[PDB]
Amino acid sequence: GSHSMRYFYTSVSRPGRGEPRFIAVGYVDDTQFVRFDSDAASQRMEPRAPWIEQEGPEYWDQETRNVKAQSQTDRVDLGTLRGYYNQSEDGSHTIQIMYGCDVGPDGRFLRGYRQDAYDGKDYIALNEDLRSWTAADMAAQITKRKWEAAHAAEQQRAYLEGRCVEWLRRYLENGKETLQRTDPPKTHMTHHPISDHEATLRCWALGFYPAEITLTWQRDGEDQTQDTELVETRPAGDGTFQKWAAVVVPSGEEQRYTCHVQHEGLPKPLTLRW
Amino acid sequence: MIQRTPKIQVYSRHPAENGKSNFLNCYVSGFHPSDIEVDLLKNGERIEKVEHSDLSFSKDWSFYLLYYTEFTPTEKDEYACRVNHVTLSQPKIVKWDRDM
Amino acid sequence: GTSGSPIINR
Ligand SMILES: [K+]
Repeated sequence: GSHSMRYFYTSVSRPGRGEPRFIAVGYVDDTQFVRFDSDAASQRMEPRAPWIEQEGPEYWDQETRNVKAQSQTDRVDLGTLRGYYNQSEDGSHTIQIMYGCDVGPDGRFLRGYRQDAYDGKDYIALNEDLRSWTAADMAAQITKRKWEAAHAAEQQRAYLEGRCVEWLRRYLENGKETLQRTDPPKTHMTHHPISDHEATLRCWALGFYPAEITLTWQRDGEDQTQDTELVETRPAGDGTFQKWAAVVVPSGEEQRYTCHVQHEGLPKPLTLRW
Repeated sequence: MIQRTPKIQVYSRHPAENGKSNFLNCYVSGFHPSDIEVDLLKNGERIEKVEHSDLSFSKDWSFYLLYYTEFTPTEKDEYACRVNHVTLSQPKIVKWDRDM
Repeated sequence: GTSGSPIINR
């Protein structure tokens, strides 16, 4: 179906503790494929998925160059930004960049992204048109004017509409068995009585891919959102995800409740009953 | 400045079965800044050789990490997770429950 | 693959 490639950069200034720490991570959908850490011994972009391991040294050379160039720009920008907000050398600060593109089932460009954040708060973002910028504050307005004069949006659009989608095509072909997979969830149910008249009914969804799942509780057919607890979709650590949904039910009425699991990897939605 | 408390989740890769080899996971998320101390505990003692995922973040710039170690669960042994951040006054300990 | 150029200062 529709796919996405995304990159997440983090630059953290460490005063007195040397130079800023730069961490870069690359994703194709919910699969982390590349990494870079300024603290690691390698000082190279490293593979984190089997399908990217087939890339030659010319790929790793270019990726390392790009990522180090941004780490160096962030090193200077950290200084510039503390002059903007008039902050001391004393404090530790954070620069975060998110960028990428979404493709349709045809493998053609849909939408592109580029957004920056200083100290967790939105700084500057490239608009949907990929031609204009949105500055979140007065400091960001200076960056906006600089980026407007330098025609930064044209260069970003050229990547997001161009090279970004072309890499995604290459990645989707080279990792078809992994990226185009639809792992269905391993469902099971647990019952734990809290009181003599109340009980917790918990429904599990394990080892599924992609991360997109829908867990819903129903009482005799009617939807149930009252007394329902949900956990954030968590990684299993093997490239699959986990999620559970619980409901507090009156003792003896456990058979009335049904859990409905909705996932891409399922031919039809599952119905679980205690 | 943006300061966000980490959300902690202690769990296993596969459903817990005594004597069988598994992975103890600790998923810290929703936090800001990135500077975090996450340790996995076996009966209050720090587990050595605990690996972690590469630092990544959410659409709202909140960081997330997965700390993991290979372990074999037993009825006797108590597993937990010690997490510390600037938002936490003292290390927060979340016990591992076989059904959470 | 990552973005090479621009990489312009803030
Ligand atoms: K603390």
